[PDB]
Amino acid sequence: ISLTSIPSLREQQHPLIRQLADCIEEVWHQHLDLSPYHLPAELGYVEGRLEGEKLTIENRCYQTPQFRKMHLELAKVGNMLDILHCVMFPRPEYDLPMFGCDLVGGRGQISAAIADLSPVHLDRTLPESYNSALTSLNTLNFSQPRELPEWGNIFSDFCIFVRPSSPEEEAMFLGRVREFLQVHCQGAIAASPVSAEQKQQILAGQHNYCSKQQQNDKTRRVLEKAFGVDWAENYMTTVLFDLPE
Repeated sequence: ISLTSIPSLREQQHPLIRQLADCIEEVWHQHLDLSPYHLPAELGYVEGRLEGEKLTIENRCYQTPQFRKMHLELAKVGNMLDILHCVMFPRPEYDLPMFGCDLVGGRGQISAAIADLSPVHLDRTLPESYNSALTSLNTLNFSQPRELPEWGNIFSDFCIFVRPSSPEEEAMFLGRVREFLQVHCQGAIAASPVSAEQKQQILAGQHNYCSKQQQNDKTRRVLEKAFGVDWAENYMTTVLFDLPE
């Protein structure tokens, strides 16, 4: 209604987080036709406290003709915790996978980095064009991979889940996230809407992805500790992993 600009949280964050945020937004802008997507005013920028430390959450969302919602979340808890979270939710008329990536860190280290193009079918197949493109990519040599949890059958075979040990690995990870985004943007630009029947299915796959993510994302615990259980529940179901209707 009346707005002030302040600098982005990403300036106070681990450099890989800043670089990824800038990179995600740069690819979005370059390939897609972005409009604002509005969250309730109260939720674009969130301040709280946790063990005396300042908690900050900065949310940025967009939409396109192909994407219902493109969400970039940055969070910071004093200097104990840095988080980047990113999800792209296609419109269910489009046979597109779900792009997601997460970075968790604190203290000049990163403990967890994940990136995927997660399938919208239960069989776990991606479209053909994605398969060729992703398989064509140089296979990357990560030293400290991590095992997906058993609720993680929502992820594709290309999913990357690592703890980056060096800045070489950090750069490898960032490079790969970028490749995923480029392939995904090309995918989106080439997609035609499907029949009202296939859209019913696309809508099941997304529903599956979002419920599994709600049930299991770990930011929940952080949010509960900051704001209580209901606030955290509401945030999980209406901001982070909202059901496609």
